[PDB]
Amino acid sequence: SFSGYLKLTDNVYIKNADIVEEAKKVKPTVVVNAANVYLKHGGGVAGALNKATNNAMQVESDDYIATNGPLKVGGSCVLSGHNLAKHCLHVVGPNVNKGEDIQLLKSAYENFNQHEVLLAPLLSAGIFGADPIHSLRVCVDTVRTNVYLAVFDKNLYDKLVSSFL
Ligand SMILES: O=C(Nc1cnc2[nH]ncc2c1)c1ccncc1Cl
Repeated sequence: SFSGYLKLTDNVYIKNADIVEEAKKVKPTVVVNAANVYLKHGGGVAGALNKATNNAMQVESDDYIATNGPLKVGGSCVLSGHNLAKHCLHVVGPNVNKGEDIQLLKSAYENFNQHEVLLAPLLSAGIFGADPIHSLRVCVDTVRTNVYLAVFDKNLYDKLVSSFL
């Protein structure tokens, strides 16, 4: 169902797209959220995905945290995808702006290997403060399942493709 993606490797694909609009169109089995440990979906990709669910993602997430406690940096949980996907895989990449360890980015991408196909953003990019070129390199070298990356910013998309090794 994914269309218009540039193939980077055997299993990694990329497109300049808004992941909310992509999720509404494709209705994938799994959409990845760029989550934090508290599942507080305030801004970035998480704020956008939650807004698109009319805050239902945040209501479900607050119940999950009340029962289970916070996730680990590098960890994940599977929740509903609401109106966007069958499931949302909430993945916590390190937040460099909070001083978190960038070596946890590979552990974060390992969560994707539990799902055959995913629609995802680049982990730890955007407001999480990591270099998106590094994030794409770790993604290609860690994920073995089929990943469709949506990059919101056109200028960043072009730089990611042009500099891809
Ligand atoms: O907020 C939106 N997009 C958005 C914003 N900021 C982002 N950062 N990273 C991804 C992303 C996406 C939006 C646009 C159109 N329809 C629904 C929504 Cl919820």
